[PDB]
Amino acid sequence: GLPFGLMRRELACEGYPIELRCPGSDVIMVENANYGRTDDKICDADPFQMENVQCYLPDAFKIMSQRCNNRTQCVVVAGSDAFPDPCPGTYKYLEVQYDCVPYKVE
Ligand SMILES: *[C@@H]1O[C@H](CO)[C@@H](O)[C@H](O)[C@H]1NC(C)=O
Ligand SMILES: C[C@@H]1O[C@@H](O)[C@H](O)[C@H](O)[C@H]1O
Repeated sequence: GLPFGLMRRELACEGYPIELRCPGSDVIMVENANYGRTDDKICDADPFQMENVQCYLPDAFKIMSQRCNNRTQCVVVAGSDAFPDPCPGTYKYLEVQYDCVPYKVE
């Protein structure tokens, strides 16, 4: 298990495509995800866009959930029309935590 061997997670800088992939024949199951900015050390951008570390967008979860739920892999633009606009002027990001489960029982 090269990774943490438990719960997968990806993060991407606003405006770029993000890609999720589940091992074997498992499928991605979005648990939690957000679009915005809650840290200033992620996606190194201009200081002015990195100043506000308080931006949340709950609905971002529904978007990724619908796009990656029950799928082995999914690609989405961490911005553009694919994500609303909660804090315009800040360099956001998209964080998604998910797990991979069998497409069937056991
Ligand atoms: C995923 O598949 C399971 C199969 O039982 C289903 O219950 C669930 O609603 C599906 N979710 C989505 C988003 O398709
Ligand atoms: C800093 C950047 O500014 C605009 O492009 C948008 O508001 C975008 O969501 C934000 O991340």
